[PDB]
Amino acid sequence: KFTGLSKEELLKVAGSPGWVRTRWALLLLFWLGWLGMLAGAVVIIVRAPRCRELPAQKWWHTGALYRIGDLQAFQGHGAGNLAGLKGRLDYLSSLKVKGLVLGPIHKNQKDDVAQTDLLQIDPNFGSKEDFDSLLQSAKKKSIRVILDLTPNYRGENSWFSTQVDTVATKVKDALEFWLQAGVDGFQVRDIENLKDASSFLAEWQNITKGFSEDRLLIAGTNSSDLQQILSLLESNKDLLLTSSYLSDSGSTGEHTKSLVTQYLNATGNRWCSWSLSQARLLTSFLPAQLLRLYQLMLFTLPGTPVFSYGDEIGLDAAALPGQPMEAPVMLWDESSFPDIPGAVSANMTVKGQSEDPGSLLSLFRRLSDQRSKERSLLHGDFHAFSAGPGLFSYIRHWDQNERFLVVLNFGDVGLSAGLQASDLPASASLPAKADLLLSTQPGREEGSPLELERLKLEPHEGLLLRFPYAA
Amino acid sequence: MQLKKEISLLNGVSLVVGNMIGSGIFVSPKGVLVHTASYGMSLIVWAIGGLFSVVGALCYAELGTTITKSGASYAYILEAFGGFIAFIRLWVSLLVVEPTGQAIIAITFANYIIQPSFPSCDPPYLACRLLAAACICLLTFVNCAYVKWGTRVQDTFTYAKVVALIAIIVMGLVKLCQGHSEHFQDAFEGSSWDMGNLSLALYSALFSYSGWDTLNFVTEEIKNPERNLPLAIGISMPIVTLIYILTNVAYYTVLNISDVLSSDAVAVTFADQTFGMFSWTIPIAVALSCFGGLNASIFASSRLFFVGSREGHLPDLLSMIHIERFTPIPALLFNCTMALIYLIVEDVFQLINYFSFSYWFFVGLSVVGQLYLRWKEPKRPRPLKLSVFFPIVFCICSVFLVIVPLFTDTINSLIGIGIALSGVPFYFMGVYLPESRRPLFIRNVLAAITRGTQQLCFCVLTE
Ligand SMILES: CC(C)C[C@H](N)C(=O)O
Repeated sequence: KFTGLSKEELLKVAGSPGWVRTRWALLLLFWLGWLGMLAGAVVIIVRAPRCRELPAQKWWHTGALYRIGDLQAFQGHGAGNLAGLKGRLDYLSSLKVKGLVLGPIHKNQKDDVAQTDLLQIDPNFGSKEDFDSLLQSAKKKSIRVILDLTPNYRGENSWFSTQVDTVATKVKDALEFWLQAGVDGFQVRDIENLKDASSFLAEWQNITKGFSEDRLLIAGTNSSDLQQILSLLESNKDLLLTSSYLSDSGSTGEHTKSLVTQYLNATGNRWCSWSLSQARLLTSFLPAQLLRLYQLMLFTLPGTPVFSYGDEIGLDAAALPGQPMEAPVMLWDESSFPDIPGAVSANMTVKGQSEDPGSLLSLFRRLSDQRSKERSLLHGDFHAFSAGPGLFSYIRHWDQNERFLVVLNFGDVGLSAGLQASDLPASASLPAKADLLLSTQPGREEGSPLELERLKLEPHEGLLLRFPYAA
Repeated sequence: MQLKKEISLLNGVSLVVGNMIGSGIFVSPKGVLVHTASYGMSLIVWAIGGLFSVVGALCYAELGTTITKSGASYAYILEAFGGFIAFIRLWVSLLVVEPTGQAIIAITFANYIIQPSFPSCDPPYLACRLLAAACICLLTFVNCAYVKWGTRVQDTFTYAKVVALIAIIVMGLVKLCQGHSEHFQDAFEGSSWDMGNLSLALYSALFSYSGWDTLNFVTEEIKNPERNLPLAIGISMPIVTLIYILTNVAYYTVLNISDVLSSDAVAVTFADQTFGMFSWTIPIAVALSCFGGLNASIFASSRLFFVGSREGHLPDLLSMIHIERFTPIPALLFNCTMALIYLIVEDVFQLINYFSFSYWFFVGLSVVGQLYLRWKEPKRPRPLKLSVFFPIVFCICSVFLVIVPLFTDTINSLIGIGIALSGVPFYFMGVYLPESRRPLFIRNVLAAITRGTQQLCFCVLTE
């Protein structure tokens, strides 16, 4: 019923000094409080830690690489065919490959050193025009192609000779030729068999860096002693060297740990390459119940994981008969191999494994994605702490993004996964509870928060416990 | 003590544009692209969404010039489909639709003003909430002082955001003419022509144009609404469609799909790529865009609550006006207070899922109310009358847009209906029940505090 105050009446009641003083005071107080809120905001910002710089990566520092022995044995066809890859580029992208290593597509006849020229492509594989078309299609999907420059891939040695190095001059001018063609790097193998190596490596590295900043050279040797490696990695440090250093059958949990940590301590945590061998597949040394172990290991160490073709399905050249083990055939479908039908099963192809969530190729795709998108895995720091008898475990933490933790057992026995470090840095303080992403063998669920003290570990189990940023 | 009809055409163009183009184009233009897997098909779905929203905007021009009352979905629903229904609309937009919009725009402004100092990491939390609260307080003051101040702020910051988008478009199209034409060679390849993907493309390109009726909330203040309202909507639709499509062409030209689909703020990545230095101009441009959007939202919400209380659904008090200034001071203070409460909730960015079914339900209900009024009383004086084509196609489209978020994500839309319906007790027990029957204590204290705040704020209700 009050109907508030009339306009004129209001003007009459508003004459009291109390109300005008209250109005002036409230305006003063509002402005004071707003300025104090700004001051608090700016103070809190200044009392906040500036955070680290991006290490300005290249392309290959991201994701994986993908080797290819023979192009004809790839698609499952007897006709080498760059056009045939047009239907495989997709597949490579399905495996989310950050790079590629074509086989040696140059002409190679026999031990003749002059007749083998690296400037023309073998007609059985294609021509120049479809080659450049492959380059353009790859660049449209961001798959940069490295060309294999080992001269004699149809002989005992790659150089046609252990001693003579005019093939090195052939390498030099082939560099500029194919770089004007559009290749994104080069790779040579059998380095232990080439004499006066370090000089050639230095010169090729220098000219390759002179052409651009993002052109890469990869050397490959079958050495197994840390001393030869360290001697080869003395002059230039952009050299990515693939060796047989990690290939250990026993590979006890404290054996792999020792090997990896010594390899890293020898170089002060620089960049490197992680692969078991130069041209052999993973299964050439391991049983079938450890492939997931290694495929989880090599996708998390600080380096570029080099894979040979066929290891995203667990292809084994010992179960499939009637084929040279160095050049198997990819089992696209059950009929991709025409000879001896029925020998192929559903778990041995790509289609039968695409929809299986607990398959092997699904593990590959998940791991490749998590390694090609998360910063803590791209350039993060590496720290491995001691654990149980036969365990390998480390952490990946960059600055403030989602940390990553892996638990790895190189044992056929079940162990209690006790994680006792007491040496982790302040920004990498291990919490008591973290989530989970996936495991090698089934038995648990994703998204479930697990407490990080009483972890049960079955034989051959790998975990991806993830804990976010904190103090 | 009338509300000055100061609103101008220009000022109207500025409200519609500067409220449409927010951060829906700067930091998340990857709604169409992800469900389309190609480039050309994404541009095409952009254009189609633009066409459908243009038709909707002409439908609202027709309504707004037929009724000529503020509220813009509440006056029409009321005059056409009732006051309880009108009260459901007012209750949902009082409780969850407006305060969350303003809180989130202020928070994003805060996020993007200090980003150049924290480029890779996460900026702190206390500082973000403090800058958001400071922004809301400043704008509610600027708008409680005068109305020409609100319009000068709107003009300035719409000019700023549009000139920044022109910078992006011209630099993109100067890249596309440097001979590259690189990503645009084998377009359309790999598209997903499934129905279950074109539907989601259309839905995500129809959420990108929401806000095409922020000029109807102030119809009672425009100079002469019969000429300045439809001309303002017709002049502010194609500008926004063209800028959206051209900016998308710029993005797709400079970057590729592998990161545009995985980038957290596409404009910032673009700036890091092309502008060698000056990678800090685009974050500040996003901050200005957010500030302007927040100002227009404060404008519209204050006027809506004003009308609501003028109808009796709210306290009798929010219908006041300042004596010497003619600005709805209590309404603006109420809106500011609600937004400054909702800033206190951690992780508000979820609440934009609880009303994505309500909002389009109400827009579609207003359109079908236009159809009902076209049938029932066809002899009102209509200054411009459109063919029933446009209400037809847009009521169809509204059926589509309410049917998408019910099939999927049903529990969220259901709890939304729960919130929206949580207001009927107040109606049935205090509003629909007539005067002089309510308990006298509540009326006494209401009038007492009414006189208190009235004398405190110098406001007598409309003459
Ligand atoms: C509702 C508006 C503030 C949002 C704006 N129309 C956008 O496209 O993001």
